[PDB]
Amino acid sequence: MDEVIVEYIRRTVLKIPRDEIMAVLQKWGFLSEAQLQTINFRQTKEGISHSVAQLCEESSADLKQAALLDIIYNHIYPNKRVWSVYHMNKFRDFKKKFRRQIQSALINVTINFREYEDNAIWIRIAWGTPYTKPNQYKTSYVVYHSQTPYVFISASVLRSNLPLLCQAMVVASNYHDIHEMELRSHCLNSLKDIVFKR
Amino acid sequence: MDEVIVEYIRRTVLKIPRDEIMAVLQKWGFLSEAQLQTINFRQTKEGISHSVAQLCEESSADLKQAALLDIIYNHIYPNKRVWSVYHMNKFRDFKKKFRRQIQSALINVTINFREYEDNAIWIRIAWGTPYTKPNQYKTSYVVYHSQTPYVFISASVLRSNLPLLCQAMVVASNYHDIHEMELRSHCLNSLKDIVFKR
Amino acid sequence: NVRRTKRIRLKPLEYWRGE
Amino acid sequence: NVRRTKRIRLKPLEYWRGE
Amino acid sequence: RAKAKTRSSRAGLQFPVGRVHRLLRKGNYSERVGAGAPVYLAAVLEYLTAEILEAGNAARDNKKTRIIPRHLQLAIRNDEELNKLLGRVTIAQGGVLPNIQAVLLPK
Amino acid sequence: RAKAKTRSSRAGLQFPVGRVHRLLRKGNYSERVGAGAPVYLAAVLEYLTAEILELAGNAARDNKKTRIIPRHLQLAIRNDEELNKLLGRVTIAQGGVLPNIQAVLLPK
Amino acid sequence: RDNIQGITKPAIRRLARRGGVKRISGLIYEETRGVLKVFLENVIRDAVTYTEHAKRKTVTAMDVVYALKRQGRTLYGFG
Amino acid sequence: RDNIQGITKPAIRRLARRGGVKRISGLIYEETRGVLKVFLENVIRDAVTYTEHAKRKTVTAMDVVYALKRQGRTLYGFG
Amino acid sequence: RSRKESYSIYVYKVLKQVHPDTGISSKAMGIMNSFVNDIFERIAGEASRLAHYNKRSTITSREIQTAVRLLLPGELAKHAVSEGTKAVTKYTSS
Amino acid sequence: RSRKESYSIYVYKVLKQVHPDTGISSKAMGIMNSFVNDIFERIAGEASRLAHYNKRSTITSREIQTAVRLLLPGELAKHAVSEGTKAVTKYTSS
Amino acid sequence: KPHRYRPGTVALREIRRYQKSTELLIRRQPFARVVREICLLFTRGVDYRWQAMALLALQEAAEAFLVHLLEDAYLCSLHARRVTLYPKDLQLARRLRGLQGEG
Amino acid sequence: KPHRYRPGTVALREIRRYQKSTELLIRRQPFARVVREICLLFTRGVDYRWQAMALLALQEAAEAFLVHLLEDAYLCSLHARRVTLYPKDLQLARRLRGLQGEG
DNA sequence: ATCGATGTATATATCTGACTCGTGCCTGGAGACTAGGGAGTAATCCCCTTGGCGGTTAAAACGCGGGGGACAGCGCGTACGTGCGTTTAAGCGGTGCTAGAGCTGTCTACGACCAATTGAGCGGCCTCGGCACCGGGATTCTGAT
DNA sequence: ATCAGAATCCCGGTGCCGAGGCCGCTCAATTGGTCGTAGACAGCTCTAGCACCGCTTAAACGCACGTACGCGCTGTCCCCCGCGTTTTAACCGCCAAGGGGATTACTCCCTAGTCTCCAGGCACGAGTCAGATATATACATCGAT
Repeated sequence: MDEVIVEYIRRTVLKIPRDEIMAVLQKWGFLSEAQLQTINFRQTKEGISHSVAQLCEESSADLKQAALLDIIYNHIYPNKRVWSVYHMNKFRDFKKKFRRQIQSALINVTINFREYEDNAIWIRIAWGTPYTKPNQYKTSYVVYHSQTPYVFISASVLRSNLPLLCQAMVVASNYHDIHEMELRSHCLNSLKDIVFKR
Repeated sequence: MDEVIVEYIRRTVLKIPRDEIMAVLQKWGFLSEAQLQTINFRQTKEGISHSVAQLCEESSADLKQAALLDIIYNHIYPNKRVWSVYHMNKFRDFKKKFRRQIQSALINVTINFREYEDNAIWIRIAWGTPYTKPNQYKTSYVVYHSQTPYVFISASVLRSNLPLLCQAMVVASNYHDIHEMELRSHCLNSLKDIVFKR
Repeated sequence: NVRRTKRIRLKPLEYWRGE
Repeated sequence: NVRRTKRIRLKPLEYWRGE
Repeated sequence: RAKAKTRSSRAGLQFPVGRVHRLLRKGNYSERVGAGAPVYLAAVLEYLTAEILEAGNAARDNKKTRIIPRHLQLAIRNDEELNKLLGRVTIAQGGVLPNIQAVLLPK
Repeated sequence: RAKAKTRSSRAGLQFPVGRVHRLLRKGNYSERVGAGAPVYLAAVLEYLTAEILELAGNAARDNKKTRIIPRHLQLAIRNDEELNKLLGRVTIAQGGVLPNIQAVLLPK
Repeated sequence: RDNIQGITKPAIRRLARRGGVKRISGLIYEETRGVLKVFLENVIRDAVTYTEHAKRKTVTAMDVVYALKRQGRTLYGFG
Repeated sequence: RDNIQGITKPAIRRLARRGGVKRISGLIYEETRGVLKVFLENVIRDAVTYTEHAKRKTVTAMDVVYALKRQGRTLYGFG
Repeated sequence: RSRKESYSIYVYKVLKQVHPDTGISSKAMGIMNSFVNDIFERIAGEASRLAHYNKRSTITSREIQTAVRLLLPGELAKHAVSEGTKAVTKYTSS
Repeated sequence: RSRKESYSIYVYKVLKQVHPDTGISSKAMGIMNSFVNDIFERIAGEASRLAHYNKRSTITSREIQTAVRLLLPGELAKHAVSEGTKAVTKYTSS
Repeated sequence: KPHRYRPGTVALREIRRYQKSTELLIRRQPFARVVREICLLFTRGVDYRWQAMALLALQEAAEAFLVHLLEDAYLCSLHARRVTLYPKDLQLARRLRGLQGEG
Repeated sequence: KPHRYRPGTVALREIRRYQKSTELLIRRQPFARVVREICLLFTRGVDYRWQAMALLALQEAAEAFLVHLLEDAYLCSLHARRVTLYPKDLQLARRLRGLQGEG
């Protein structure tokens, strides 16, 4: 609740190369540049981790900024996880309507969104049973251009949630059916427009 | 009286220069020289002592030759003591009456004798109580010549036996009066020649 | 008086039944 | 075959009372 | 030539740093000691010794300005997170805690 | 050049000596490790390993098998005071306990 | 569904039976769970301290044998 | 004559009356001398080994702490 | 005419920072000397086998940090590591 | 994968010395692989402590002898001396 | 009529069946769950994986601690001349170990 | 008509008098004789000098161990619903320490 | 002491699957030869340990009396054991699959190391006052009123 | 409950030795710079750990029966505690003396160190027979009778 969120921030910033951290915090912007002025970059990365950990502990961080850090880490490093594309079959309240069918039977789950301007929603979803807290390390993601009838999904190792997530995307969108395309890879930007431009 | 003996031989051989070892051993003459021919002397003095200790163990000396090692080590090195001289006034029977008259108040006492041609007898006395076993490291020595009223005494740290020692020395001899001269020195032969001359 | 550490100098705090 | 080293293979030899 | 100063006062600690840096390699604990581990180790010893001496709470009850090892034993046996560190280590001229059971005392 | 004679065969020792000498240099137990110490230490480990395995075999034949499982090692370490006192602070992986019923649990 | 009561009652029964216990009381089924819990809290802290030092993210069998050896019981037979 | 009965019949009573003991049997005065002598054997058997190792003939107070550490009980105040 | 060094002066200096009006005898100096040359030995003899496990040939500050988080029991460690870290940051000022 | 040296062959050779007709399981090889490193680490730790008391900067074959008579309880340890002596002379005569 | 033994006379065959057995006596799934529960407490939320031989290691050490605890407490209960075990007996054998169980 | 106390109530004054003080309870002479005896039992006859501080060290650690033994055995005997002590209870408190008392 | 009911050690198949022995191959032993340097070994020296001795005296020895706890026997009631019918999840194989352990390169800060200060810490030294003993009254428990 | 009767303590007092400085002093930190190099960081791979998925069955859960052990109650009796006295070695000075740590100089052996090999130990692979079931039973054991 309190050590866990700074812990998640620390783990996620820990997997970032050393010369880009002041980049992504500049995209994060939770702590100001005045707090950022104590980062002793010329030591090893775990010292950077502890320094930004005590910094975000000072300003009383919470899960919204941590998940924002995660999704900017996806926005700048999408080539880590494996992406599979689904296809549907026949927007301002899409944000509010997608967080309805998720908490239908899987109650204690956290969801977040961020918006790209090409109607591409980046969706963060960290799965969890209604018995315990959801685990922020097994986090799955869905990017979706609302103009196209195609969607890219990196679902994590928590299986038996891909059908619930795709059916929630079906019922939340104005479509009727979904299909798992047989192609998938972990290099997203190459397959980003591979469904188009044929 | 079982393995204290070999340890006594070891700790007394240990108090010798490393270079005079073959000399004192060939003067000793308990072990055969063929048994001496298998001992390295480039070892530590501990190791030389330990090897000749096992040699003495396998040849099974009980008590006599160890006391010979004691009195011979003093016969080469008498200036490792402090020697007093007692002036007195009015050898087989001598040592016999001495053994019978030193077992008077103290019983379990070890006595040994070394006769020389200059009337000199060296008596080694390993002291002890009627309760305690006779100790081999609190020894006393008597150097006596049967033509002088002077006797030499290694005054041990087992004092209050030297009155009994000098009384049984006088009564064991053909004399009546005992007296201590005031001079003592840690060089035996100095007092020896200044009392043989004067 | 420069140190005065922040702790709880409490008890032997027995184990073997609880706490 | 030269093993079975020369020791005294003995009892439990319980402590706590002497022995 | 410059105006020298110790490592300890440059680190603001009372326990020496040259001494621990001499012991930490010439006691054969590694063939290499970093430049920071002696500073840290002096800090840990400083905190532990202050944690013991803050003893002085026990010395108020005895009204003695010296500290004698009875006070030290009544501190260390009666403070848990320093008891367990020194749980199987005793102290010369020690004495025990004043300790009677419950069944022993009469009505 | 010279003969390829191992340092173990200059003692008749079934444990290596160069391994022990490398472990005593590199493991940082001193600055210098003298040449007699690995010669001594390989013999001590040879003696201890034989002392375990002999009683292990005596436990093995008394259950009519041939391969020694850890149960014989537990039943042959904790059955002699000259070794049980050495290994009082060691548990054995899947060792079991000695056949141990107390005094007055039995009927009558 | 309580995740500490996995060490169930006949398991503790047979575990006393291995030690040579004839009859066990009805309240041992809490106290032995308590001491099992405090033993694991005194071991796994050291094991994850070993691995968290080594910047690893799983705990090897070496990194719990080392925690046991420092704790006061070596365990042979794990490399 | 006898050397073990120096630990006398009220001295063991003095030790028990230090350790919170209200009443002692009449057999402890003989039985605890066994434990005291076993402990003294297991300390001096290392103390003389240490001071025999350094080729000395005294038993320095460092080589009693350095044996009591090998037993399992370090004794402070004799560095 | 040969010197056997001590920690008596440092114990006496750190006594001023906790109790400015108190004294310590010679035997209390013995306790608080043998305590330090036990606990420093215990921490270093832990950190040595700890850095020998991971094949690193050094002992950095980090291995002492793992040694004090492992060795000291409980919440006391939770402050001591803090008392290390602030200390070593003072060694990166000057 | 690269190189993880062990004591697997040597215990096999000493078993075939002692017993012609006893096999030995892999778990037993694990037990006799941890036992050898444990005993060797204890004896060498005592050797280092004895080096550090008497101020000498080495571990000679004399300093192992005090550790081996120290650790092993009584009637066992003496035999180890009459192994190692019977070992070391056979080195130095050759 | 059915046949029942005297009580206790099952338990002795249980002992002589169990001291010969070198199996594990705690089942793998519940012990794996209870050892994964504590890593959430001790590592500030983030879970750590377990190399499945180290589960066998803790599954061994829990027995190596607990069967000696229970055997010694039963011995101390036998000192009180009563045939069954009690929490007082476990507390007493939990007590007379100094700090060596926790240090 | 003299004054005789209750039997037992001298012990409480003795306990509260002895738990305060830091004196030793074994005189230096008989303990010195019983410790100089053992060197003739271990060193093959040769006497070793005892430096006169190390005698105080054995004199300290022997009491600091033996009073732990006696106190823990009294705790065991108090557990047995009897207020006195016995050789069975010193036996029990010696046994439930494993090899930690012996190394 | 039976005999009925019940585990079980014994024993012939069988079907493994962990040995174990084969096999190149290297990377760690091993000769060969310095060198410097640490330890052996005489050699002296002062310190402190043992040895007595006298003489106090405060503990030991013993004893003796009486009483308060240990033990023994006995009721009684329950909380245990024990099977039994159930039911549930542990463990069985099997499939992904993937996070993440390991393994190479390759730097680059950084710690070993060598020298010159040079003062911080150490061995005597010496006051002095905090504390080790009386002591006398002034209290707190306590055993039988 | 009270009241003498003991322990104790505490306010005051005196003597003394061990702390707290003090002071010379010297050897070990420290500055300053050089240089290999240990490991930090980045990148790649493959492998074992996790999440399911079904299944199937052996153990876990509850329950009814019932008994025997733990506990309370006498009781009794005898072993140990508490003085009283009376012996006796522990202790405190005190002398001494010499054995032996503890230092110092000097001098070899010997072990770290660097090549130069080069082959014992090791990581893969195949053929296993030593166990692991599995009937079954022949025989031991429990317990009524």
